[PDB]
Amino acid sequence: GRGAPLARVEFRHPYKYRRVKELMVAPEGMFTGQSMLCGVKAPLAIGNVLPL
Amino acid sequence: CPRVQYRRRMHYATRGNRMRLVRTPGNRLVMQKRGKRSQGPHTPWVLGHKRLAGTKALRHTKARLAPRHQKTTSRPYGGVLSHEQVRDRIVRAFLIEEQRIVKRALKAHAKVQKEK
Amino acid sequence: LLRKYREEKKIDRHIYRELYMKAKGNVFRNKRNLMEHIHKVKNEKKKARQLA
Amino acid sequence: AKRTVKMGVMGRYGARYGSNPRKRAKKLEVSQHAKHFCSFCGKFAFRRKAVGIWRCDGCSKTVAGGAYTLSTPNNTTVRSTVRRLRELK
Amino acid sequence: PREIKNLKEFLAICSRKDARCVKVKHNPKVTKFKVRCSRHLYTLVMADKKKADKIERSIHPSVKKITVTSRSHANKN
Amino acid sequence: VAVRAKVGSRGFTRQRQLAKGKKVFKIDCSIPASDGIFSDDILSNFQQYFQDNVKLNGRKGKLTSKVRVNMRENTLSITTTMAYRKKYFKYLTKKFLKKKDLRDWIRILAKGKDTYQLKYFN
Amino acid sequence: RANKTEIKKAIRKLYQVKTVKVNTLIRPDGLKKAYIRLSASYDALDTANKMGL
RNA sequence: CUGUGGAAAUGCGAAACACUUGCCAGGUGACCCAUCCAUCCUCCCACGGUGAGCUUUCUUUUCACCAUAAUCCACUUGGGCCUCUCGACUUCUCGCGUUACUCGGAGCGGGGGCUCAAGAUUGAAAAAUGCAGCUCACCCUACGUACUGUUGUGAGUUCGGCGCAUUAAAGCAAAAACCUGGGGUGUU
RNA sequence: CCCAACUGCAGACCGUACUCAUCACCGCAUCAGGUCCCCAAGCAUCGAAUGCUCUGGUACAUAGAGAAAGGUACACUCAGGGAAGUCGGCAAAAUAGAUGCGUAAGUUCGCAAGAAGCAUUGGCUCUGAGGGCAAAAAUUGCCAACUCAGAACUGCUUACGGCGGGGAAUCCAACUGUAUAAUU
RNA sequence: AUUUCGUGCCAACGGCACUCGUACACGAGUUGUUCGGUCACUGAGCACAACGUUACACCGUUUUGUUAGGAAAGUGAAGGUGCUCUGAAAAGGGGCAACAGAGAACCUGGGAUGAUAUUCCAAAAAGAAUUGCAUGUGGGAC
RNA sequence: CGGGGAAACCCCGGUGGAGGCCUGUAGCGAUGCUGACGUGCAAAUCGCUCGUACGAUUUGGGUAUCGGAGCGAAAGACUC
Ligand SMILES: [K+]
Ligand SMILES: [K+]
Ligand SMILES: [K+]
Ligand SMILES: [K+]
Ligand SMILES: [K+]
Ligand SMILES: [Mg+2]
Ligand SMILES: [Mg+2]
Ligand SMILES: [Mg+2]
Ligand SMILES: [Mg+2]
Ligand SMILES: [Mg+2]
Ligand SMILES: [Mg+2]
Ligand SMILES: [Mg+2]
Ligand SMILES: [Mg+2]
Ligand SMILES: [Mg+2]
Ligand SMILES: [Mg+2]
Ligand SMILES: [Mg+2]
Ligand SMILES: [Mg+2]
Ligand SMILES: [Mg+2]
Ligand SMILES: [Mg+2]
Ligand SMILES: [Mg+2]
Ligand SMILES: [Mg+2]
Ligand SMILES: [Mg+2]
Ligand SMILES: [Mg+2]
Ligand SMILES: [Mg+2]
Ligand SMILES: [Mg+2]
Ligand SMILES: [Mg+2]
Ligand SMILES: [Mg+2]
Ligand SMILES: [Mg+2]
Ligand SMILES: [Mg+2]
Ligand SMILES: [Mg+2]
Ligand SMILES: [Mg+2]
Ligand SMILES: [Mg+2]
Ligand SMILES: [Mg+2]
Ligand SMILES: [Mg+2]
Ligand code: NA
Ligand code: NA
Ligand code: NA
Ligand code: NA
Ligand SMILES: [Zn+2]
Repeated sequence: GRGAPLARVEFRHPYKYRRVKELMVAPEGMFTGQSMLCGVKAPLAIGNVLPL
Repeated sequence: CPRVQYRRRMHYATRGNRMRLVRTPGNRLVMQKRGKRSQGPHTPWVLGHKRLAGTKALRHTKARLAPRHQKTTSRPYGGVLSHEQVRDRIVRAFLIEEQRIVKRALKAHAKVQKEK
Repeated sequence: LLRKYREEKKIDRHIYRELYMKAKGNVFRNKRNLMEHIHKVKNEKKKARQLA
Repeated sequence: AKRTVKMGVMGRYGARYGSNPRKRAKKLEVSQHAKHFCSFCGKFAFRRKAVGIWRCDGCSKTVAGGAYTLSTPNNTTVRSTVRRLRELK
Repeated sequence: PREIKNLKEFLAICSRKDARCVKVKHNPKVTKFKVRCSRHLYTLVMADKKKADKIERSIHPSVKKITVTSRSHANKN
Repeated sequence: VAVRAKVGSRGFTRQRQLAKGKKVFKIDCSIPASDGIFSDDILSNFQQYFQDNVKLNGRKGKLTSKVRVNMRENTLSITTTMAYRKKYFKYLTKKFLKKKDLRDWIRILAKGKDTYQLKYFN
Repeated sequence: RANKTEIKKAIRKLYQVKTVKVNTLIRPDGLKKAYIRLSASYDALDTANKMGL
């Protein structure tokens, strides 16, 4: 029912000893093994999440 | 060509109700149920999902009663990862840590030179 | 037939590869057709060797 | 062009759906089933697995790409724009 | 069913309590001793008729011994 | 099916031979002989009948030095080095009795190995 | 409404016998019937004659 | 000694290679067509021994039967991987392999090994069973006792090979239960 | 207190007969209607088509006698002519399998196409081609399966079942599909 | 839902017939540690509690990880005492819905029936097995 | 796999097995005889003939949507 593919990204829990799995809409060029950085200090690259 | 009947009380041809034909010592042809099989242990799906060597493919009851050796290997991450993936983790752990140490020494030396 | 001849060393790997691709290409009608072609190949190879 | 003069892969449709609609789908269909170049391992082994998902037979890498081609023309210009903007800072 | 490998362990099994009975089968060119224990049936095979009658005669009279034959329908009632 | 057959060779077939040789089949007719059913004329006919009717290599009446149809003390004995089926001599005996009248009086059974025995009906 | 375990105990108390098997079924008329097998040390015929058969 | 053998793939099981529902991470359960090869089994042939059918004439003939349950113990075919070859297409065009759409310095092929799957063989079970014949033999009224017998290069057939596996703007449910490991406890 | 190899005792509850259909269910009924799943032999043949048969199962459908007219049919045949019949070739007749040769306009180049059309076909006795396994190898030996292509002789009463009639044009809808259970 | 089986029987019924019957009468038959269900899974879904609404619950919400302005955990890691205190960690109430999905430790022979059987068979169990609990002894360790 | 060509590229023979493709069983339907019956076998059935038959395919069980409402590839069809 959807055209765009989805990506499964794995993070570490900020406060606990466990792993958190997210599900996002994949931008073009995303590949398995790529590192994604999210935050105010993340660099400008394809796949990162930054404040506007 | 004699014809047979279902001998248990389920009469549908599903993937679990699979039967074989057997000839008895009394010269009769009967139906006997063949149980399901397991696919066996595999490597993680996101790492290729390959069949692991040194482990058997066992159903629920047999896997519980089998000795531990039939489903594991003596090396670290025995019944989870293959030997290529284990070697990759060892090399990755050592080399990345060495690079981290190299940067810290480089930065501290730069601070000393600035101080002078 | 080609596998048997290579094992018996009556032909070498270079001849085997060329005849393997020609059989897949529909050049020989039956077994007798293949043996006659092999005999012809073996003959002119020997003559060139003795001339050299 | 031994078996067919001009229909090509659209020859499974017989004499239906019209000539121009068949031609318009022939370009996208050919590219969607072709083998594309992998910049990770240097092989021509990328194939589509559902719309937008491309997997390499050599290095077993999965990439999110275009619907019918591995890289869309719009993607290449965006990549160069972002790289130029990042190094600008 | 389990197979007995030597005379030594056969004597141990026979001496063992809960040995209900010993059935002796005289096949052609071979002789079998079947010991009916609990949960399992142990069998020992002997190739030569001699050194097998000796074993049969050297069985403790406490142990019940049965000679295996073919019984008719009426004998089985 | 290695070589295609021909109609011309329909009446001929190879017989195939034994290895150790010297195999003997016997037929016992003491009971009818003791009674009046099997007179010596019948016994002579019985031995004679087997002589010209046993088929060797596809042809009858041409058996020599490989099949012996000697008859001694009311026991027809066939000694051969050829390979045969035991049911064949049962099949021949029934034909001989049917040619005569005794088919409804005498029955043939397998008394033991390589032997057939003639007895009476009830 | 009785089960096999209580049936076995009740038979022992009433008739002083030891059983090796109890089988039960519910008849089409609603009554429950029980088959009780006695040990080889006890005679079923002797017990039946004692009850009066 | 404190589980242990092998350079490696990975092996070793009478009870310390003990515990792990503190915690965490994977896996089984769990899913995909068609072609090809093809299980159990069925049908045909070949081999021949028991009994019946036909026989004015033919027919080494026609018909029936010729079986082995679960459970347990100890050479082939296909896939994956290790090691050696001081490692192949050095060189006008390299090599292995499928009926078939391809694979190889990100390691082909060749020698030797490790492992998984499906079978084959050997044995316990298991002949003590089953099925036929004889049953004017040796008995008498007993469901009675002796005794005899016990090849396929064929044609079909989805168990399996078989999946990150079909047309696809269609991409093939989930959970209980169970398995293994990372850490940690434990033995000297 | 933990465990291995044994051993001893005990293993609760409900269902279980029969049927599943040309007589056991729904159609007022023992109604030619309807109703899900599994097992599936031999010969002809491309065959789960159609025809006959071993195992298993049946002879249950109100019957007997018996050439009136007129009827129904999952029954036929007719001299000469060949649609003159009729609103209308409705109904019937008719083509037919396989193999070899050959095939128009138009066209979105895929089709149209089995376009159209001509010839052969039985039986019997022979001949050639198409392979595996062994061996101290353009050799020798052993062996399986059923296709294809030919020849001589001989015959026809054109002789089971099953199996497209074809062509030239006009109107409408692009095509596969759906749709007024009981007049479209 | 007794039409199953045996015996008897022909008034009415089986659009003809009956000595036959799925008719009538009188008695009989269905046996499980392992087969199906359940104990004990989730699905499309349902709707107790809680809250809100309605003159009136016989109304609404209740799986996009998930009730309720919402205090719904009664479980117990390491440690102390003796042979039983103190407390770390765990967000999201209680159920039902598959006799073709998931799951599931047993096979042949029988002379064992009038009718049931992978359900019956008793010392040579015709026998051969697999699995759930409790025990006691022989042995390794506390 | 063979040819042709200076190139660009073109041609023959195989292999392979695509398609809301064709003939045709089972299945799912219902065109003609305006056939049979028309107080019927039947308050819609029977016989030949006919449409389609790898797909927008056929089918069991479970579950969800209704009376000025439900559902409908649409006929005012269907809702015991
Ligand atoms: K019949
Ligand atoms: K035309
Ligand atoms: K169609
Ligand atoms: K096709
Ligand atoms: K048609
Ligand atoms: Mg996070
Ligand atoms: Mg698998
Ligand atoms: Mg019960
Ligand atoms: Mg029953
Ligand atoms: Mg009916
Ligand atoms: Mg034929
Ligand atoms: Mg048919
Ligand atoms: Mg047929
Ligand atoms: Mg009638
Ligand atoms: Mg006329
Ligand atoms: Mg005429
Ligand atoms: Mg006119
Ligand atoms: Mg007129
Ligand atoms: Mg017509
Ligand atoms: Mg033209
Ligand atoms: Mg034609
Ligand atoms: Mg239309
Ligand atoms: Mg249409
Ligand atoms: Mg209508
Ligand atoms: Mg009447
Ligand atoms: Mg009654
Ligand atoms: Mg739900
Ligand atoms: Mg189930
Ligand atoms: Mg069960
Ligand atoms: Mg019955
Ligand atoms: Mg069609
Ligand atoms: Mg009409
Ligand atoms: Mg049809
Ligand atoms: Mg209208
Ligand atoms: Na049925
Ligand atoms: Na009837
Ligand atoms: Na439930
Ligand atoms: Na079609
Ligand atoms: Zn790649």
